[PDB]
Amino acid sequence: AAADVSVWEENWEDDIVQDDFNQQLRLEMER
Amino acid sequence: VDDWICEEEITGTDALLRRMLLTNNAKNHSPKQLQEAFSAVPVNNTQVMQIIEHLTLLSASELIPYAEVLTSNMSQLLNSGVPRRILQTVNKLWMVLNTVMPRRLWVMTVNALQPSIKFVRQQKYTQNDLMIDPLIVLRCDQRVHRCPPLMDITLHMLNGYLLASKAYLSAHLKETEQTREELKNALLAAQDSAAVQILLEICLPTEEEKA
Amino acid sequence: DANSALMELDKGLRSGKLGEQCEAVVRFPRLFQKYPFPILINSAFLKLADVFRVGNNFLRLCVLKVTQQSEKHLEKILNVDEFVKRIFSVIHSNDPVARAITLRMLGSLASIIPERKNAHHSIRQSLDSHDNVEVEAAVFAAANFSAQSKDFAVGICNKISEMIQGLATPVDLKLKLIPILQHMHHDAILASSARQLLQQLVTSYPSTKMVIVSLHTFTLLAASSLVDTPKQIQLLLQYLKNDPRKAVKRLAIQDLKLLANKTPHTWSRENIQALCECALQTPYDSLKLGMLSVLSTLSGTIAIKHYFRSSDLVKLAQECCYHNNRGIAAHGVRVLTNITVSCQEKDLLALEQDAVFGLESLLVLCSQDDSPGAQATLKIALNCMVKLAKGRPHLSQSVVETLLTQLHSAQDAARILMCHCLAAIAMQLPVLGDGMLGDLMELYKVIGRSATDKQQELLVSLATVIFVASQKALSVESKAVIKQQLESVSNGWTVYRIARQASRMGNHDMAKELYQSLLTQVASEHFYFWLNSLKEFSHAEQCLTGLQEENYSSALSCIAESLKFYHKGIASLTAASTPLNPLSFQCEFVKLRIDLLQAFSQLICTCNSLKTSPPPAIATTDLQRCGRISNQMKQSMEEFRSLASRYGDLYQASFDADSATLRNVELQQQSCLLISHAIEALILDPESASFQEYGSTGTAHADSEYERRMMSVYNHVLEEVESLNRKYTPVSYMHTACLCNAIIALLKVPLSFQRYFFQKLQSTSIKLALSPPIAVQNNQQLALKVEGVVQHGSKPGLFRKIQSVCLNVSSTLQSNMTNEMEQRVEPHNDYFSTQFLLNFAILGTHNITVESSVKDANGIVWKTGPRTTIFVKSLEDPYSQQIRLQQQQ
Repeated sequence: AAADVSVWEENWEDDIVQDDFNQQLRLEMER
Repeated sequence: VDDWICEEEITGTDALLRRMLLTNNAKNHSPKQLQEAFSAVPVNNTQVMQIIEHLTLLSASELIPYAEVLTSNMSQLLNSGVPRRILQTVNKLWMVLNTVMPRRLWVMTVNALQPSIKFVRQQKYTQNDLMIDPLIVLRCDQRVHRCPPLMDITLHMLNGYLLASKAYLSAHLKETEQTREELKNALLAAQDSAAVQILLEICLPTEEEKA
Repeated sequence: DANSALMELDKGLRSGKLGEQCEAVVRFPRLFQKYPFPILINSAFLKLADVFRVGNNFLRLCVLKVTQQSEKHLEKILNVDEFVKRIFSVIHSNDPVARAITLRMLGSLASIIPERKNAHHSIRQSLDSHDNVEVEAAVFAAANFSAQSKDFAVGICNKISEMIQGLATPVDLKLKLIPILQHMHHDAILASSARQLLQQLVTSYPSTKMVIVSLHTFTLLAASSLVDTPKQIQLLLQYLKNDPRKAVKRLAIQDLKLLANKTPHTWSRENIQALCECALQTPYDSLKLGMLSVLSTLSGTIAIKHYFRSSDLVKLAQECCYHNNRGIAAHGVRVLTNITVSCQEKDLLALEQDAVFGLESLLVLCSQDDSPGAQATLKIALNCMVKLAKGRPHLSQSVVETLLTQLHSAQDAARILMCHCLAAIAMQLPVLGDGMLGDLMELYKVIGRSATDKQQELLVSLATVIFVASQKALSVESKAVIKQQLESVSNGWTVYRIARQASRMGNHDMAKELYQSLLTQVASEHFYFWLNSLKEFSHAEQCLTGLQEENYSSALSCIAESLKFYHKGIASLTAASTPLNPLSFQCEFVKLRIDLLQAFSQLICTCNSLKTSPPPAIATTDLQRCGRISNQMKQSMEEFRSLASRYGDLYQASFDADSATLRNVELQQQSCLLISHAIEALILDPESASFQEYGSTGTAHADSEYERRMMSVYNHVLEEVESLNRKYTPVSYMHTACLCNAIIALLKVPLSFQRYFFQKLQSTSIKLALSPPIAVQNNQQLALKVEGVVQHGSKPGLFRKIQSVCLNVSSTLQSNMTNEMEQRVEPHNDYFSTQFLLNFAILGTHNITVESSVKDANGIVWKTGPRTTIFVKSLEDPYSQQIRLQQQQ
């Protein structure tokens, strides 16, 4: 019994959706 | 399919009752507590119910640790004066455990429903023994023949073990191959007919019931 | 191919071994996901139903599982009669398990066969069966059919009532039977009879399970019928107040929360008063938390306006916002914030500071814990602070000060959340950005020295608030950020996200530096080209930051440099485009940025073209007397109008873009239209300048600093044009001065790269399979059917939902638009189909094109789907050819 709300509604850091391009870029450039 | 179709939705009452009764986070009802309730010499069926009724809200996955408790201690339920509510709830929990781990449950249930006269010879049947001889399940305590919940348990196990014995016999023939198929078919037919005849004899009244 | 795979399964279902058949049957739903079109679905469901008819009970259960999984695709079966009849034949089996599986299948298929009388009779006959599995399946099927068809509901309500009230029914079956009554909403009298029955049940079966199921069913019935909803709320409040069982109270809370979510407008003042009194006088904290959840749901709706002094609601909210329980405190402070921002009534401004201090105390409470419940309450509090800052801007300074003071004494997760809150507040109200820069920069310095694992998110959050809070550029803060990155951060992803934020807020020098740093870290060459293109775009936007207000020569040189770097960047970006990552929006966006900059350069040149004198022959006799400059201004006006049209085309090809990106595209289009209108009204048609620039919005509520700058530039340019309307002849240097100054003003505000430029989230498409180098007779005109399915990626309707699909068909010969026709069709289960009729009277070769368009819920048309084309070879039939030849000869 709970609900989720976002503090900032145009925050680009939310991982609600993960797209392929940013996925390989992250996996390719994160250390 | 009877073990699978019982997991199908009906009207969602179980989900609602689970959501509105199990969220009190009073998880004190451990299997150990149920064991102590079952082991009380002045046994209190009311206290026993206050635990197992709470277990009907539990999912099958979270009902696993209680299986040895409500299987091993359910030879006591054959004693006179045991309420039909307790037996019905034990049958319900048995079905919910049969959904998730039927094989181990059946073995423990057969080993639990032994007649227990010369119980120093606690004949601990394994899966292999029951798959070889499915009629072991019918060599239970005589009181199971007039206990409709535990009889329902026994009938579920009997059907399952007859099917398991069909599979085991085919596997054993294939293994020992390197006719025999007719021998296997005759053996399975004799086994099923023997099971039917034993059940029909169970349906007969006893001389005591005749009196 | 679809049929090849369907045959691959079909040999599986024909094997006769149960394992292979079950394997194929459970392999079916993936096929429907691969090929959602009705031909495959129809054939698949027919063969599945045949297997159901002849198969054993486990195969039937597998088919039932598949049918339950694929309730979307069963509207596409089309051949409903044969499918259902070969399914229905198993209800006559003497096996009650087979009958139960058949009943469950019929319940699963209820949407495509309501009012099917044989199925209704089967349900009614199996309801009073003596096999419990059959009775349960009949109850499930009865629920489904009562949900679907009204006649079954009215025909079954009496029987369900007599089974529930019947003393021979066990309590468990009574529990299973009560939720059937929630589907008795089809008629007012039926709903009233069901209400009476449920009241009889709650009074006559007051067990915890029975009353819970009955009250939930009554609540759902009231929600569906929405006429008994007020007295249902009154009944639920009565049970909440009176019934001592915690479970019954908890159910009443859940049902009231459901009703508050569904029909907040129906709540009376008395209902909210009763709920508040119940929350006030209850001793248990879990129940109090539940009722406050209901009240916080209500306060966010119009029910708060209907509720309206210091009432029980405000007294409760003030008492609860200082509770020991964090959840109760969060709900109370949410109620207070909702009252403060929704009600501007001046009788309750004393709780404005109560709300502020409650939010601050909740920050202090939630910052140190770093626990998921505490994180949830912290998110609630920060959302409330953002809402309060928007609603009551005079409180923004205190909110920002509380957040800044709490930043130095909070854990990392809490720090990230308050950084998000500060970013929101500073995006909406950028005046507060200057006051928060010192604290944020200090915390950025101290975090970067020991940034190990979780501080990477903290680093990007801090850099985001630094860029957002900075109205102007950065000189020393920029040096600090670059030093903090280079000193320790080998994490390229952190640097990339911070550069993304920098380019979002227009800090393009910082973005250029970071993207330059990120090269040599990637492994793939297309990502290298993408980062290089980003670096070049950042450099290009940095090039035109040095624009003087009146120096047009410097402006021309700066635009030339920016265009050089933009061309390098677009070459790199094209090199970065790959299949299944085409970067189409990025390519079109930066191409339209390259244009409107070389268009700006041409307009700067035409500013200076006035210094090349007109001919004397034309000078001896009104706009032609200007000379070359008049035709050049006409060409510039047409070019800017075409650019605005292309920006609109990019807008309506961006159905999957977030709102901010669309607003950015709108701003670019409006800048194009502004330059075009200025040219027209100053040079080409000053007499037809239309009405004055009366801004309907006035003080528009901008969502970003870029928006504010763009609208301020637009307003200033329109004011300049209006004051210069007919004051000079079109040979004027003042018209060129105003135009060139408009160029300077538009370019001096740095470009913002929005979310869709980097992240694609929605990703909706159209398959658009259409029935077919195809020969068509001259007399017989083509019958073309187009079927399509709208596709999705993860969350379908993240920003907008498809309401209808517009299918434009056109025919071009000799592959010119000879068969225009449109059909707006509503896709039901993400699937639409329609027939088209295509005339081919003119012999030859025809290129048929079909372009799908999407009309969203609001009504805006989006050009999303593919413009797939097929070629038609239309030839005269042998009969007509021979007859005409014989007649002519």
